[PDB]
Amino acid sequence: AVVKCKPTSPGRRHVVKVVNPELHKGKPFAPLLEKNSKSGGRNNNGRITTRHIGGGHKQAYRIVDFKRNKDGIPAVVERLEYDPNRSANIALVLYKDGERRYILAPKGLKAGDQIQSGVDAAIKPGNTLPMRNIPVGSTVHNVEMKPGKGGQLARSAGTYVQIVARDGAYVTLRLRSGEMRKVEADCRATLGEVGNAEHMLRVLGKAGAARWRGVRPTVRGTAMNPVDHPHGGGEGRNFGKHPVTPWGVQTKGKKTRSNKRTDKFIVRRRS
Amino acid sequence: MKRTFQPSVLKRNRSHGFRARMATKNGRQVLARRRAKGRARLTVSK
RNA sequence: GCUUGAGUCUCGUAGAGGGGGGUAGAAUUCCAGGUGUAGCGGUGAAAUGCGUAGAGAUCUGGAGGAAUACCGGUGGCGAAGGCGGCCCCCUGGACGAAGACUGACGCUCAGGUGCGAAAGCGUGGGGAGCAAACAGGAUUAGAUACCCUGGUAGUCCACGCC
RNA sequence: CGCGGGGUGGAGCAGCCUGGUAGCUCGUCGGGCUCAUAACCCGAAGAUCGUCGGUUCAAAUCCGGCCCCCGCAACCA
RNA sequence: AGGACCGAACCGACUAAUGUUGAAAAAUUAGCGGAUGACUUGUGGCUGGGGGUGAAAGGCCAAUCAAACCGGGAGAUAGCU
RNA sequence: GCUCGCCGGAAGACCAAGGGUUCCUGUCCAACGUUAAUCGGGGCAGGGUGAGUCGACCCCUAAGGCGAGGCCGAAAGGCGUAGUCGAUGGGAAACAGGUUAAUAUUCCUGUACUUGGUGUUACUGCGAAGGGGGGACGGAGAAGGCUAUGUUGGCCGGGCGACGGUUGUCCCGGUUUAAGCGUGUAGGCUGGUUUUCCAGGCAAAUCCGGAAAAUCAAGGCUGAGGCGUGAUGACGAGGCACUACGGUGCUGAAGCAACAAAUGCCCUGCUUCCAGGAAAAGCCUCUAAGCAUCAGGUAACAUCAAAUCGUACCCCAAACCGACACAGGUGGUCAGGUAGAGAAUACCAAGGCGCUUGAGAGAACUCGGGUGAAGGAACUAGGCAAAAUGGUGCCGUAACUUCGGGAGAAGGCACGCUGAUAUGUAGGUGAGGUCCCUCGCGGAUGGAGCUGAAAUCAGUCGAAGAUACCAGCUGGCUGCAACUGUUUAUUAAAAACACAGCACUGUGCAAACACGAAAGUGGACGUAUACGGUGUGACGCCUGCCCGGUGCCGGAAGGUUAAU
RNA sequence: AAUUCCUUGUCGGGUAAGUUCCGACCUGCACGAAUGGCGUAAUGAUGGCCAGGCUGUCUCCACCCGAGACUCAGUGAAAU
RNA sequence: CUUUAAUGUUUGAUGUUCUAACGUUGACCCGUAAUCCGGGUUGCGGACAGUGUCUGGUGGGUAGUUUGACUGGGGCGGUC
Repeated sequence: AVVKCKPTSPGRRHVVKVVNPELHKGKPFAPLLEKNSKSGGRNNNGRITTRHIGGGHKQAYRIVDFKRNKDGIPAVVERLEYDPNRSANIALVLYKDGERRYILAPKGLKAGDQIQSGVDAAIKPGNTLPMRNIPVGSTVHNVEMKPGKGGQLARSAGTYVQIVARDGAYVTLRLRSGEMRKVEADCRATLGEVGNAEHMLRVLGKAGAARWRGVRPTVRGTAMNPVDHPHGGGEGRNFGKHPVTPWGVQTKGKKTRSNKRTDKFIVRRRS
Repeated sequence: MKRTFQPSVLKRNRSHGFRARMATKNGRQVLARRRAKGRARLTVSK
């Protein structure tokens, strides 16, 4: 769990590690492991399309299963791997037929537990079944926007979408952002909230901690000159320009949302 | 101190080398301008 | 050594005793919608406020949180703090009957340890209602208040302090 | 010094830029109220516009000068 | 265990002196800061001119940068020497 | 040639990069060389680079590039699929000795090894762009086992000595040997074997995964080094011999032991932590398409082949980059002795140097240093600069604190040499012998030899024992920024920037946002505990009032209102 | 006060003597709450001030050792 | 003509429904040893979305430019 570090050195004083002893400390299951090269936040043109990110410790992409296409095959869980690519820990499930796949781990999950996909399985946690079969009000995660798409809503650690009501092929959802949103009933959803809810409690501690997370320094506009940023300038920390992104779009209060075609699925907006 | 020229024959040919010039239309236009000027060393080469 | 103190055993009895996990109904507010039209809300009296951008009143549906009506009883349980819907799970103490058993094993207790309303604080949730702070309106000679219309922390949950 | 602003009953403010009857609140005095004072209620008096001149039929209102007050400026080597 | 301590290589450049037609178009000598990390370095890639990149100084982009260099408009224009 | 001095974790010795003949031999001195010059990295001739095993080429990919079609774009062209390139990584194989004026792991001598081809013989189901396995990977730390390497002893040869002693506890030198082949050790990993079944491995599979039993418990893999062989060979201090007297020919001693010991090797190990740690081929295996008398594979044996390019020389510099024979800059590898914690520092070995003007004199003045009476910041903008402190063990140690610090606080003491304790101890190492054995690179007991701290006591020398070089000045009050870091290359290193943390706000995924007139990429192979922007800047205590102005958000009744 | 003009504000402390320093007073020209306010251990080639030790920094220079300066021979510049 | 009464009819604006245009950075097949692209089947949307022309708004994101003269130096003030 959460474990505050001893202040033997500065930059250690404030560190708070999140130990998770119930977790496999050896190497991951190799067959499901493809490489992931750093972008450095730079696209095809080589320009730096997204600032900040770049650098940081190397990591390989585990192939996590989402479609959960296998139906009616019971699946014994094996061990909880660490997945550096994500926030949530990933279980190494073993289906009866011998094929193995990684999957995001729900809170109530333990090693050796039985879990099944498909329209039959059960309302036990970790089962992935279409939402039309799911009781109203129950907590689910890894919800799909469209059948077979894989999984979209609720993947981050500790997150969970809460089904609210059903109507026809549509079914309302209270997304974690508090936004009510309709979906197709046939989309799959896995039962239970995602595990590792303590992810947020980590406080990293020193500067360098973010560095190997892949993050680089965020320079304030006020520090930059008037040519580099819409803010900046002045002899001694003046300001007074209404706050804006480096590209002159208004920040802080400006609405940027406009897809038109997705508007029909939303009900309540976030607040 | 360290001077601005730190030669490397590989990097040199990859950059200003003949084939590099033959890639883009602009490169080929360079070679056109150099033959027109009657210059002996068209491009640096092995 | 003895059994009248103290204690254990057997069948029971009552109880908002405690912790955990569910669940219901009434109501308030909020949202969408229908009907419908000029006031509503409030007060000692008013005003601010809300309202022809269609309020309030009224009906249907929905979402949320909190507390749990009558039963309720100078009734009950708990060491005290305290504990009120229903239901399961885990559990403490008391009391009664008839005996049986052990044989003074008891009483109090500085220092010590633990538990300890409300408010408050720390991390992370949640947020209906109520409401310090704050704001406006009145009252007044003044009114940093009492009264009114709003309203944030907080109140609620988990875990730590105090 | 340069510019701008102001001086009005006992206090604070209007009215001046739109030269033709100087107001508002408080204070003061007077009578009521009350055992008495305060509050409250009813009344009344109170300036003749910093100041010396000009202008005009008429100047607190326009003009200039003088005496204070107030604000901005008083810079570049 | 540590963006821990002292301290060579290694990287950096704080103070002083010399040098300033130098030994050198920013160095030498003496001391100095970091030195298992947000470290340092080799090879090889990628980002380009109103663009790049920037732990931000308007710093760096081949000894040149409040807008590179090279050729072209071009014998720009100059009430000024 | 003799002596002197300097470097020696380099100012030595190999390489890459880069140069491109500077290497060597003869000859020449105009120019070049900061002088002269018989000399040269200069001129002029001639010579010189030998590979199946080193490197490249070659096979395989990384980042990344080019990209049939394709998608998109006034044209140019952009993106990118299949593909195809791209080492800085992965992929078969060799050492020792001798030799040239200049090359050598390339020549010669000796002894090896690999991958193919072809054939012969004996066997046998072989076969993918497909499947699976393997290759295949972080950091930090801890030792243990070894070796390089060194020291001492013994052995062997030589010496007995310019001025006292020195045939002995004396002095000087030498005491080296690989790869390969055999042995499988310390040590690491792992339960193995057989049978039976399958919702899996875009098809199948006798392999892989998985599930059942049965059965024995070891078996198997990896593995430094040692010990043998290689090697009755080479090498070898020196002698024997001439010699164009530069060198060649001839011969040849001993060639062991103990100890110390790595940063190298076992260790692509083990333990541990989190930041969670390339790909692909070669390799092994499984079948499909197929073909089965074939072909094809396996083993043995023989035999052929291993092409082509680099190879000289410099390579922390006089040959590269700095206009220079320029106090500069530049990656990897080796790394001996004494003292030392040490790759620091000092003095040395191997080895290479004395930096291309010197010779005098011994003014001022400047530079770089040494020393100083008495006073001790009075100097000065300012203790700038100098001076001083400085090690190892032990004692002792404040406010304050986020309870880790502060702290090496401050301030002290001891320190050499000799003897004894102990004719060198504790410790480490481990012989001989002996004991036992599933018998070898075994296990016990055993203590020889060697190595070897630290301490107490006594004595002794100097003015001074951390004697050299090396090697903190300390304390107090206070501003600012929490901290480590980063910053104006070439006058600013900071209070500036970043920072963990906090808050606001945006974004529901074909996300926001950015680059691109598009396609498309990034964001992210992420999903609101996420991601973007903005501001503040750890931690503690906190964050008050104003919605007039400006901006954003929300609402539409009414007024105004574009093309149409 | 990194903010304070008048200002060497006023008082205290420090020194024989202190326009700077430390502690307060508040008359804040013209502090002030995330363009953050107020404290803060530890950290600093950071700013200010005091003390001990130490010294040629200084009173006040003196001598010495090397490299140049000077003389000879050779070569042989520059800015203007 | 007041008022609009019902019907018919032309056009306009809403609301609900459908699918064939169109979208699909949904699944599955073939080209095809291929996460591109096209084709095909199907689900999902569905006349919106999105693109063109015209059009209003916003727009220092970016560009081109302007920003006087006299003056007892210029600026400020004043003046033309």
